[PDB]
Amino acid sequence: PLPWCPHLVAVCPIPAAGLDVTQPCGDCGTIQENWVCLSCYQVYCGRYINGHMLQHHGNSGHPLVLSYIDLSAWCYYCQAYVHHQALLDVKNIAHQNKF
Ligand SMILES: Cn1c(CCC(=O)O)nc2ccccc2c1=O
Ligand SMILES: [Zn+2]
Ligand SMILES: [Zn+2]
Ligand SMILES: [Zn+2]
Repeated sequence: PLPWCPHLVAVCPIPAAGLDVTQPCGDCGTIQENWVCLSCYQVYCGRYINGHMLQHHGNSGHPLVLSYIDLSAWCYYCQAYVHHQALLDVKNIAHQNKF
């Protein structure tokens, strides 16, 4: 992945409620291929399901999303995966919840 991107500034603090990696898509309710938005922590499905996270990006402009499949972070603007220390806390919380 990229070691940095200009949208890391939009990554917001993790809710003290934590993350639920089994949370369904906020629109369609699918349990498959969900992502969590690292700005507002809404959960929506991936491109290969119903594309609700891509829709959320288009309607919010929020840049960076974390996969509940493999804990990768995608930036929609840079069209790349990104990893940086600003993402370690959220990845690690997600990992602890998942495994
Ligand atoms: C990994 N990835 C993703 C991940 C997030 C998603 O599934 O909503 N979204 C894309 C959207 C348009 C074009 C490409 C991608 C892409 O390669
Ligand atoms: Zn959906
Ligand atoms: Zn968002
Ligand atoms: Zn970016």
